[PDB]
Amino acid sequence: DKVMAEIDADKLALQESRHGAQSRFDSFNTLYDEDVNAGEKQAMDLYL
Amino acid sequence: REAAVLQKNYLETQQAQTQAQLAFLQSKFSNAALYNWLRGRLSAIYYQF
Repeated sequence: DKVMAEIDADKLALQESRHGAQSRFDSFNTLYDEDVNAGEKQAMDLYL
Repeated sequence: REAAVLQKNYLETQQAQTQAQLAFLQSKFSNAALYNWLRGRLSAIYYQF
């Protein structure tokens, strides 16, 4: 029984790793989906 | 850690049961002492016979 409970707590640890990997992927995806910022595009236009 | 503590309790139970078996082998009537006395007495009677 305690062996099975150890398996359960290890699964909980794995879920808590997966949540942070998910948040990092979502943050990098929403960083990638906007190539330039509004201020970055403004600075490009001002240089031009 | 709690699983390992339960394992140590299991090993203590095994030691207690082996001690109980050793106490039974000491305290049984047909132990080694009875057979030692039987073979000595019977060797004496066998030689005189």
